[PDB]
Amino acid sequence: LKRGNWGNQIEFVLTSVGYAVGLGNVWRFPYLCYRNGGGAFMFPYFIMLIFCGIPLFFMELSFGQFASQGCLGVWRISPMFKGVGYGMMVVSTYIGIYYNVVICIAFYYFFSSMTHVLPWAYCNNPWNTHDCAGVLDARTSPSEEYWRLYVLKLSDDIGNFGEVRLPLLGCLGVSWLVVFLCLIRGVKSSGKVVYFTATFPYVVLTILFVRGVTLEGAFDGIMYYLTPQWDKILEAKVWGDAASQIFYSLGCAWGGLITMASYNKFHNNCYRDSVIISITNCATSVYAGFVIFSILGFMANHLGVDVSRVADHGPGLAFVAYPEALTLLPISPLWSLLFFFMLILLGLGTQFCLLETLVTAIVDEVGNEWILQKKTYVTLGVAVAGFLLGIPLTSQAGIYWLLLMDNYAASFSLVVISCIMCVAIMYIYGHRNYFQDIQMMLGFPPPLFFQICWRFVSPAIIFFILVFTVIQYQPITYNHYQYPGWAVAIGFLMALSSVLCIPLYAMFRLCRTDGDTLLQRLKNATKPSRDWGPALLEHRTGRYAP
Ligand SMILES: O=C(N[C@H](c1ccccc1)[C@H]1CCCCN1)c1cccc(C(F)(F)F)c1Cl
Ligand SMILES: [Cl-]
Ligand code: NA
Ligand code: NA
Repeated sequence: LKRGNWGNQIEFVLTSVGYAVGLGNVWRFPYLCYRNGGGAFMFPYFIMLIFCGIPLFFMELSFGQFASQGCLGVWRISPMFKGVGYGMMVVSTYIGIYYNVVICIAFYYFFSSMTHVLPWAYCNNPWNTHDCAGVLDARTSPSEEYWRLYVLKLSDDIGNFGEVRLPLLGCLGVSWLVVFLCLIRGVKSSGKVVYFTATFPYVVLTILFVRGVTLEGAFDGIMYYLTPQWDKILEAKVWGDAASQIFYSLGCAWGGLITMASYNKFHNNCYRDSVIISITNCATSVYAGFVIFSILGFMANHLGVDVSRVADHGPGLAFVAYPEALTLLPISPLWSLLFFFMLILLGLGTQFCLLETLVTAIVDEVGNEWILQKKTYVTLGVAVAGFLLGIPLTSQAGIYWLLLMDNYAASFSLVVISCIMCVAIMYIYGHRNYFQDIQMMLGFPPPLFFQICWRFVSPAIIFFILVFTVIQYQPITYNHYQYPGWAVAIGFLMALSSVLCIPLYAMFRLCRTDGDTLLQRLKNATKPSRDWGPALLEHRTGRYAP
């Protein structure tokens, strides 16, 4: 009755843009483009986005908006399959715990960059070794030694915690305080903040791109980026890497979209917004690639090498590679400040949803007016429980546990959840009723291109992603470190804490549904319950209730 709505469509579009666009469009996409084809990777990138990225986004947005419920209350089409919803909250917990620990290396670097001389420029600090060979000395760069010997003192084993790094506990406190203070009212509070932490990164990117373009030696760094190698598109690996990147980057099956769309009005165009956001998210990765590769080309020119020795994948690029290249520009503590501010803003627009997704559930599932008057207390209850649970990741052996949670927990549990949820709404509920349900909202039948892509093509692409992820599984390794057996076992058990919630809840539900034959018990608890439909009595007309 008092759930509330957004108020402006611009708020919803900006919030979704800031939630989908995260840190995966800055360090992941450029390296993939450089490695897998060059300028010929965009053909598999933009062909597997039309047939796999837009249909899934549209289906999730239309599913969330119809029944004005979060990621846990929309499963009234088949109450037995509610284990999928509980699978969307476990994974969103993991991505809500280790994401704030990445915010130290953006906050700590930002706070340590307010100096007239960058601390990682010259190799004369007492924490250095004999291999300080760099470029700015008046092979080991003096940004890697700072990264692994002063910011975090890396140990020699995953189970070798030595002490908690207090400067990192400081960021975690500050960051959780900011996250809680920015969600003090929810929709009426975050909706007015996304006007800032969704657009400033574009200004920062434009400034950095201009500086890179006018910089000498940059045109040789953009040629390697987008020169076509058409041979690569003839392989199956390139078509298997352009399907996983689209699926993961769009933010599919973490919840969020189903809980953002739950606040929209009933008669809202879910087709225009499903295309605008999808195109905007995929049009930022190219710009980020340009920005990164211009300065990388300048760096390679300065050290007089081909651009193959100065390319890094993840945290080794944003903290070991890019900062080591910004130190050659005239006014470095300003470009570094802007870059780390952009990283902080990019990583902070996603954490808002990962806290509001878990609050909306716990609020609506219980069901009361007492749980609505004290939503801020609930929001504080989850923030202080994500700070105590993220302390072990700030110790000496923090990087080891950081990479084991992003490669096992939220790696293939997401693909399984989406595949099952596709089957649940298409062939169990019925693909002939969902089309009429969507037509009731949009006002026109879905385009024919979307009916053939929702029943045959997209599930096939999901199956292809699932199969390709199994044939190309290798044990996780960090640099030359080899993870022991117990770490792999812990990671596998972590990955089994989300996809194992579907069979258990199904058994629990069918162990209490009154029936005679198991086929009849399966027949029940799989039909829409008598609460499926619009939440307002003014919209219920025709097929759904008198
Ligand atoms: O950004 C990262 N993964 C993203 C992701 C998205 C969704 C879920 C999980 C992970 C990628 C996955 C692949 C497709 C594009 N998005 C990443 C990479 C290396 C190290 C780290 C660290 F160290 F911070 F954990 C991270 Cl967080
Ligand atoms: Cl991407
Ligand atoms: Na983001
Ligand atoms: Na992302």
